[PDB]
Amino acid sequence: NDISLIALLAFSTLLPFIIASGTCFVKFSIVFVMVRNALGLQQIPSNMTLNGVALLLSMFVMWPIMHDAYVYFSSLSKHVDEGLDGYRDYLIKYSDRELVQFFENAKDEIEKPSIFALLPAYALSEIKSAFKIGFYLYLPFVVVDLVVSSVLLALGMMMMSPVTISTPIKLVLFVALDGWTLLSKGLILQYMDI
Amino acid sequence: NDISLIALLAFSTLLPFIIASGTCFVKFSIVFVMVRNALGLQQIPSNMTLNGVALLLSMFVMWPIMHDAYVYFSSLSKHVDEGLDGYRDYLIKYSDRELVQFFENAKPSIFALLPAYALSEIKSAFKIGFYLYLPFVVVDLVVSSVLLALGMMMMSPVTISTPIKLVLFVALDGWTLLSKGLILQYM
Amino acid sequence: ALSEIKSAFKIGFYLYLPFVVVDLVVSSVLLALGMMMMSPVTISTPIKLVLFVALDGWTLLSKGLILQYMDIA
Amino acid sequence: NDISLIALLAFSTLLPFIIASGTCFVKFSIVFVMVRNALGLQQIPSNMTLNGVALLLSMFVMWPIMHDAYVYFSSLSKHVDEGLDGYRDYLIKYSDRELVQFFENAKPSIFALLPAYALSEIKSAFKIGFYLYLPFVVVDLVVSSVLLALGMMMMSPVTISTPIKLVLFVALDGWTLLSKGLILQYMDI
Amino acid sequence: NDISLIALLAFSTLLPFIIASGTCFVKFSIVFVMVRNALGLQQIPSNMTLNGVALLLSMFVMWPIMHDAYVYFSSLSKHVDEGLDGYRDYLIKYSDRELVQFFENAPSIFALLPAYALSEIKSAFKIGFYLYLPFVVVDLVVSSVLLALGMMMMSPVTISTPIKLVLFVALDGWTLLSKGLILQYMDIA
Amino acid sequence: MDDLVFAGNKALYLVLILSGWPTIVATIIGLLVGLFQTVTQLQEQTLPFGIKLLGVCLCLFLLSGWYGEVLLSYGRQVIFLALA
Amino acid sequence: MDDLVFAGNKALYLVLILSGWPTIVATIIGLLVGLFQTVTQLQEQTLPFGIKLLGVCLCLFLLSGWYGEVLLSYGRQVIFLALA
Amino acid sequence: MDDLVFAGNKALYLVLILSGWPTIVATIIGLLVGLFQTVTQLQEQTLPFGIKLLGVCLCLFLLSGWYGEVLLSYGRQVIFLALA
Amino acid sequence: MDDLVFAGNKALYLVLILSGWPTIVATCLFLLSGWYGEVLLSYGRQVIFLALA
Amino acid sequence: IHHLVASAALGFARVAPIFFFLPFLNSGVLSGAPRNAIIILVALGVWPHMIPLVLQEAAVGVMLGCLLSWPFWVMHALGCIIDNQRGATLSSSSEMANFLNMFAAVVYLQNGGLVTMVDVLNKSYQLCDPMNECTPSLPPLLTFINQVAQNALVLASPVVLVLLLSEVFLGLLSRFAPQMNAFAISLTVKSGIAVLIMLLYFSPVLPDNVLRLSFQATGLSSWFYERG
Repeated sequence: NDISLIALLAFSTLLPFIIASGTCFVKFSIVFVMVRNALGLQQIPSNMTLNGVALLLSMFVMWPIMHDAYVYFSSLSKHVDEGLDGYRDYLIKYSDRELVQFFENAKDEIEKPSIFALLPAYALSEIKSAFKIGFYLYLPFVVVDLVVSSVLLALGMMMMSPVTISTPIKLVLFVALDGWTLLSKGLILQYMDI
Repeated sequence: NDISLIALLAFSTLLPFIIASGTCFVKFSIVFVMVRNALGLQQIPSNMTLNGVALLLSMFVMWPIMHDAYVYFSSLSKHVDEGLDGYRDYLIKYSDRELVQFFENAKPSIFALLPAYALSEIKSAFKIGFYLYLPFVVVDLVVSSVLLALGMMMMSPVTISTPIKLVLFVALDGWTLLSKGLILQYM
Repeated sequence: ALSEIKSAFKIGFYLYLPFVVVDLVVSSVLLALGMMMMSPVTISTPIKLVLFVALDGWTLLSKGLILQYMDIA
Repeated sequence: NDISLIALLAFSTLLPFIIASGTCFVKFSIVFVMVRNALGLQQIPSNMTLNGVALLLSMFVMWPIMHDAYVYFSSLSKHVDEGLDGYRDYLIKYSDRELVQFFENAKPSIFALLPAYALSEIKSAFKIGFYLYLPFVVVDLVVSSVLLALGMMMMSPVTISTPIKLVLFVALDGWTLLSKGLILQYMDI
Repeated sequence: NDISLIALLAFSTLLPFIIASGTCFVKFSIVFVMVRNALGLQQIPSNMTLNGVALLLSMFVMWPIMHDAYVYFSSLSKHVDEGLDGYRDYLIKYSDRELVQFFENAPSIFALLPAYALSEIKSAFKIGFYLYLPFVVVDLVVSSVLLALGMMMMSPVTISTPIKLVLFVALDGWTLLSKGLILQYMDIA
Repeated sequence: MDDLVFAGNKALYLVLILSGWPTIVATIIGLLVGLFQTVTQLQEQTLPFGIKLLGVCLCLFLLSGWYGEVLLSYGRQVIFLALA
Repeated sequence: MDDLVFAGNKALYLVLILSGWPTIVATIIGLLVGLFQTVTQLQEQTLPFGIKLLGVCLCLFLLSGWYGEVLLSYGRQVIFLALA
Repeated sequence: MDDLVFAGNKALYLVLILSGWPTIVATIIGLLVGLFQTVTQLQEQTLPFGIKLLGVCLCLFLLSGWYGEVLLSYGRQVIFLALA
Repeated sequence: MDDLVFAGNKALYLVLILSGWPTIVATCLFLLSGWYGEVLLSYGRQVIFLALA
Repeated sequence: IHHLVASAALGFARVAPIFFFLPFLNSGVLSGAPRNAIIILVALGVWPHMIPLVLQEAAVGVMLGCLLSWPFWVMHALGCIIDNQRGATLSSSSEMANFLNMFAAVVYLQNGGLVTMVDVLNKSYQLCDPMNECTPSLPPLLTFINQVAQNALVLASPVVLVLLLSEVFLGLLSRFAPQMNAFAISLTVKSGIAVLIMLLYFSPVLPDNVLRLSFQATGLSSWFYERG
């Protein structure tokens, strides 16, 4: 099996290239750090457990996709395209149709597009949607950062950093709202219905 | 051999992912840093001592669980769901039920117990950390307001506030009382 | 390699300029009010992100950098 | 060979794990960077230097214990239980006695009293670190008192308090006083 | 043997700690940022430059020590103890012999590095106060001419820092202490 | 994008009202005690602050229960605007 | 080169002209409040912040949608100069 | 969230009562400087700040045993509410 | 904690004595320059004997 | 064959510090995957043909990296005084100086730039080839700190003097009526005058001085000698 350990180690360095780009781990891990930076934390919790919760949530929508390829899959030319047809009818849903024509030129029912033509547009569409839903989270905290900074300025204490006061209020506004479970419910219901 | 050891190093690749996400160490790691930043201290204990103290405290409730795996053990494919119920009675005790049933909808399985336990230990650590943040806002405001009682409007109070912050932590001896507090919620 | 370091740094200075226009007005209005003990990163970082989603620059940099090396139609 | 190299390079990532939990480096480096915090300076003396100094002193005290353990060195897993009795005597003298009985409730196990020593070491390091903090606080208000006694209420006191914060430290030459005292809390001449 | 190349990884990650511990860079890097705190502008000269000049200045002092160890070179470990003699005569001239023997009786190569570094932080902190003294006279003589006028409320810091900054470069400061610090160590020029 | 400009206008409208309600209460105690000290001289700099702190902590008692609701409903409105 | 000079002359011009109206609407209400304090003697230095918060937050309210169409009009032009 | 709404009012009620005592002692003797000199005036403005600083550290030397125990009790109470 | 109390109240005692003595005097700086460095250097000499022992 | 690793590890030592110091080559604009490939291409492309030889060649590289990073430290120090006088930096006792450093890194990079950079690096091997014991020539190194500060101060000399006159005139405005809070009134206007005054001389003066302070290959003998 020395001809196969290279086929195992290259697969073990190929899945970090695919899971980090072409799955929903991209949209998952970005919002967890944007809500980490919205409260005003640097080292809490870590960079490691936030990729752990996002990886466990990432396989909740990918394990129904991966099971279709395991049952189905020079005869290996047309063997791969139907093993990935369950992955390529998912990539047309969350990408831009005009953008995949930009990569296909440089109907869709009668011919699905090429698999290497829409994976960059899927990655750019999830980075854009993560930046959009990441801007929304910042706003409530910014309001409670401007209120305490203008209440201390209503008094004469201009030499007082409000980071020592705003950090208690920002994480009771996230736990009286039940914030961490609320973001994960909307992230699951945006892909798999209940 | 090489493959029988590389699969053990792939086991040791997975071991920091389980010890950092799916056990008690998620709760222990937050509170020592939240009290590090609560006292007005930037980095001065470490990031290595606090991650070693919380890990040595984390194995006290983990080694009673994982000893039954040494007791118990395509024959091995069906037995691993059989002899792994001792970890699932720990992941069903502290995880919220409707979060478990939602992941099973979108005895319960283990894959739904991992993020529901992980998303609850962060919230409970944030609730502990707010109560730890509270006795220091009062000392931050009462030493920054008696200067305003005088003509000391150009005076940063963070050099007079910081000694009272840690003498109000060694008088309440808040490190061993917090380690003893986090143990009685598990043992 | 050096001629593409020069060309990518040339594109990145142009991309850099609008955000600096946002940061220098935010740091000016936080000094108009008496809020000199307030970091402007925590206010600018929301309103620096709208300039990248209302302009959809992810579909504009990749749209242009492909057209520099290849062409359509 | 390679089977001992993978047992040694997986051990080589554990060498700072004993420094951050079991040695006395967790008391030296705290007082060494709280002196920097108490003086009012931000990157003097650039704590990459201070970690190497506190590691030198920690290694110095640590050596007499590591010397006789290499002299000494399942039934071979039980050779480690009595091989580290010189290490086990070390963290008995300085840990909390009534905390280990709380850990073993759940001649003690080495996994039990190892967090108790680091807990009592961070408590003693914050007590010595608060002791140093107290004189400077008085140094600050004896600058702002005389500045409010004159008509310099808008002038900030941090440009005048900082000169007399570090001549009190050099006339007292506390770099030798703390370094001799923390050695004398463990060693003997 | 790949362990001999792993020992090169024991060199590329440890040489920032030996330079920050036993090389005279400790004296230059403290006083350079100490005069920067004395001026009142905490972003000029922008610490990348203050660490570049302090590393190139110390690479003129360490070169007569490293060169003689190259022209010279427990059985073959008895070759290096004579190779470090050029560094050992260097670590006695600038360290005090009330700390040299103190880390011995409780000269060795490990017993002089924790004493040399503590003698350089001591020898740097009392130079920086002398440097501190003229500036305090300046911002005490410009803050008192405002109170003689009807300027009791205006802030003097925004007037103090240009009148302190255009005097130090016009009197050639940064070429006067860079000369006077290297004249302590080597025969410069 | 019509809800991004609604969340931005609700945020800008909310900061002016939330930081405006203790500001007027800190303004009138800055006014009346100075107008009590310009005719009955009793000149002092501490006397306006000694009552301004009482007025600010009093209105933070009476508005602490209202501020959490006007922030909790806006925080819940934002996440459902964002996700779905 | 002449576009690098133009883009740098316009980034400083837009900083100067977008920070123009909030910094002249917080100046007249910084001076007329103190001119009222010159007629009636008041020694409350922390008084004109109560008007300065309403001045800046109301000037940023009417011209909120106007800033977005000066930032977008300049930001779309500079990328067209970059790429083309 | 009864313990959350009890610890927030207890924290702000302990701010009002800990910062009100040296603020009123900073203006009782500040009024006993200005009201005393209505005959034989000799008034200088910077004079009462030294006596106000001595009056602040005097009453802090009295209440130092009480200000510690009102924080020692609330500190032990707020961690016991969080853990158990 | 008695050495934490004694050292925590000698600081407040010295603030009342040192910072409050030219309050009652001014209500001449060379005679007050040599007094303050004797007390601060002796209080720092005492707090290490209470700290490292 | 097997000696080219040592002949490219001797080139890497000299090239790497220069990369570490220059503003368009640091870790902010060059991540870890393509970084170690460029410096072997450049080091093999500039070759003219024992542990402490890599330290001697590193010391010549840190002297060359500070000399090639000479005109950007002046523009950064210009921005830190312009940003300091208007406010926005007294919270430690930036955002503006990163713009002048990014601008000078492009206006240097268009006309010439990398040609004079690799011309300096290629003339460095014509005077300080290895195994000849080159050295960074101490007696001109001592005035290097002074030169950058002097250049920054003269360059920024208008905006500081105008903001000083705005402080004398606003201090004179408070002597007629002390109830003004003139400390915070000046804080609203000094950030608009520090932009309006620098708008009048941003275009004609500033791109000239970056091409004036640029270090060229004709002054390598005054900064590097040989011991042998």
